[PDB]
Amino acid sequence: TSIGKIWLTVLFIFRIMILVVAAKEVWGDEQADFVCNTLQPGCKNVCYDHYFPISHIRLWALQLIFVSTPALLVAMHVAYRRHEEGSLWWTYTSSIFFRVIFEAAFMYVFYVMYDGFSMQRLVKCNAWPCPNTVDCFVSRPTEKTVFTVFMIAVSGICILLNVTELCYLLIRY
Amino acid sequence: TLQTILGGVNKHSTSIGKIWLTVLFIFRIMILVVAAKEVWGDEQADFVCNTLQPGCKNVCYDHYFPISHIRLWALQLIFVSTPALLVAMHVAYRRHEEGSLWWTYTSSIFFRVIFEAAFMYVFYVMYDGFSMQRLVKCNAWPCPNTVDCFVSRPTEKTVFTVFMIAVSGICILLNVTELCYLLIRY
Repeated sequence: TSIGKIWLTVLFIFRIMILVVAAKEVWGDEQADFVCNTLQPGCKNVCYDHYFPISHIRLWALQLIFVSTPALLVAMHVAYRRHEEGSLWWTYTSSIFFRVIFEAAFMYVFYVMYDGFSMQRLVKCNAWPCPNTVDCFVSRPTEKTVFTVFMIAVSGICILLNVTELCYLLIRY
Repeated sequence: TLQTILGGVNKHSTSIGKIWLTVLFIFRIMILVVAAKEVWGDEQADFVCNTLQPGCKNVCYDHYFPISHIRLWALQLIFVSTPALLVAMHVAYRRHEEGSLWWTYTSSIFFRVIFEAAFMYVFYVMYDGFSMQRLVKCNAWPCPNTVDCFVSRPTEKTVFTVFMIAVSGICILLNVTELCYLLIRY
């Protein structure tokens, strides 16, 4: 279909380019420029690890890998089978079903792990060994927000494109 | 081996689009990667503020550079290049299988004008002109009353800012003339 042939794969390269040429160096000094107002040794390590259990760019790297395997699998699978309708139709509809699942799953993780799509300048931390409560300051909170909003919006569009192609087939029956 | 990638998009082009638009495109790409990248390398490492307050440097840098210049140019290049990529993908595949091509083409050059005009507008409003300053005064929390902070390489960043803006302004003028020739023919 026009949407599947063009728009899906165009937006996919769109996400890859944003990740590799632009975003990857916004997050370069994420822990080098974390600053905490304390004299306690080790407070910076625990407080950074508490508020960033996994970095944003590495979630996107994982997400891109997962949503590309169903495309990569269906190509290899048919090639081997043809080396030696319902089957091909079943594989196609299933493949676009998994892609919707993966995109939905990862957008969910972003929301609940990071409490929204906006990054704060100041984080308050009280995990051991830090004393009562310590102020720590994030590096480049505004730029990281801009790319987060960009990446989420593109993913949301990809979900909408997939469901239309899915609806396009079920009505065809 | 980007010759084969460009060669396909080199065709399916008009007189000045086949030559002038594309050469200016590699012109901007080369400057971004070859030269301008090593200028903005230490934008935060060499930001210096005259204070003893922890965390004042982070908020002051983030307040005056909400998004770096190079990553605005990186985004701008990606956006204006997609209409070319779509035209090559959409048309060639159907050519494998006048007005339709005319409608798609004149539409594509309409989006390229919009993106470049939009991004130039952002540069003006966000950074208040095209000249970067040596000194910035910052009073966001947690900084005490008002703090002096100093920018790294202000003069070299101004030169490349002017250079990229001027080239973008030319690309707009080339696109507008391309529109006129197609429009006058009707």
